[PDB]
Amino acid sequence: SGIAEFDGILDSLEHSKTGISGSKILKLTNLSMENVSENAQFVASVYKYAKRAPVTHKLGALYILDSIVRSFQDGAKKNNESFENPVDASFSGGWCKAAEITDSLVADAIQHAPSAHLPKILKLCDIWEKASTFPPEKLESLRSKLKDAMAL
Repeated sequence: SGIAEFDGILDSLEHSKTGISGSKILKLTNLSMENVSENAQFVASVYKYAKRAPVTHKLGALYILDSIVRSFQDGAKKNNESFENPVDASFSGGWCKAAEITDSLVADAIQHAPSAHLPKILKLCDIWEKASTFPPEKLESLRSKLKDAMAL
């Protein structure tokens, strides 16, 4: 459908108690896959939501990022598109842009999220490793930062 609907769902999630919604994650993912030429708008809207969201909501924003990045990656494989040489207006472009904001969103969640949410981000690294979503060097950096943040 569109970016206006996507931003409207993010607005509703911002006002929710937990920021975690399986139904909203699926709706947001469909809107981004139905509008791939506008992937810069959808990726930028997730970045803006994650950064402004309450501290309790950073994990839910990472679940949105997770679903969207893996869906662009699936689309790219289907269309024989490379992550190393992405088509900006197509699935590989979206996969590349979502990768570009991942470090910032994980770092922001490390700084603000309740400590209980931090092992849940380690679980995303495992999902990404299994799906080969991000290069191992990126995943090692994220894992190291999360392990450091979990204190002891």
